[PDB]
Amino acid sequence: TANILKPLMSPPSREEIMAT
Amino acid sequence: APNLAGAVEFNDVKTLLREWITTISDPMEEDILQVVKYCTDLIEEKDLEKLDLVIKYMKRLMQQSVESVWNMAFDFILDNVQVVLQQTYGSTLKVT
Amino acid sequence: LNFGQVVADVLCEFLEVAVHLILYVREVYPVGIFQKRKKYNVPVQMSCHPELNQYIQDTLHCVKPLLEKNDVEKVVVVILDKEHRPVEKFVFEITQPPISSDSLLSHVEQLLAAFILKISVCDAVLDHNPPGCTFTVLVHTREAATRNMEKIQVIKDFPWILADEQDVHMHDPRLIPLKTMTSDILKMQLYVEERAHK
Amino acid sequence: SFFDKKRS
Repeated sequence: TANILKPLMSPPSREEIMAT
Repeated sequence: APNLAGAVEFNDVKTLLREWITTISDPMEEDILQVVKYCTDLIEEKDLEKLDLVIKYMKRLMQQSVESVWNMAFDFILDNVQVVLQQTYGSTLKVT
Repeated sequence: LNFGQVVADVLCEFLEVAVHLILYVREVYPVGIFQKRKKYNVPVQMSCHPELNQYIQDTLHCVKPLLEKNDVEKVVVVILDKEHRPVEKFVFEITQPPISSDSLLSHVEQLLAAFILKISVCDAVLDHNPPGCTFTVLVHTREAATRNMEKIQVIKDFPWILADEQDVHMHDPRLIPLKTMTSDILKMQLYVEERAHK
Repeated sequence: SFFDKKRS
């Protein structure tokens, strides 16, 4: 609804984590 | 699946905007925001044609209107449209 | 009413820790990335992964100016399941009280540590989540106002949008309060809504 | 406001 905001970018998933 | 106020078909959007910018001379932000939501959904639903048309229609009607209000409304609407484009397509709408 | 800038820094610092902690306790990311640390005089987990920390930092950098003006009703850490349906929600509900109460700034670490301690053990009371859960943060604003978007949109690389029905709706929620606290200028409540079969 | 009361 009109008064709820959220980032466009999804956070790094579990995979993109495994390796850093 | 992107609707403005239920308005999904393009021209239903286009009339609905026309009536909105034509009747009202101090629009509630509630409404302004839903247009911004509508446009970012068009980006997310992959409908850049529609969005490019929509942007322009209301660029014309909004900057034509004597209310400065509408003129700032558009600037806001486009700014949010562009930071989202810039992150989804890596581009910014060309607005001549 | 209006929160201050320093209150708003406090709150954001606090939420950063918390979001980190929730992420660990609910196993959104595996424990390999967390490192013990100490805030509010109590132990905590914080990811070491740089991309992760930037996301969260970015998220809260943006929320701050809205807290400054006390323009936020709820910051919400939503945990989504493998099919992008919400399984769990951690809600921070922020309120202004209208004097005899505790001084927030004088007693910061006492007051916020409580929140921190409860999140730490909260798994005792929730059900275990499905695997491959990801997360998101949602900000409920007090008003549906344009200024909110002007102020949150401070990072060109990190845009915000208006969320929809999909992002928010949870089916058959259950409510697990964790903490409530009241003070000089700020009342905050933490609570969990979890999905009835998860 | 406008868009809400617009469902015609």
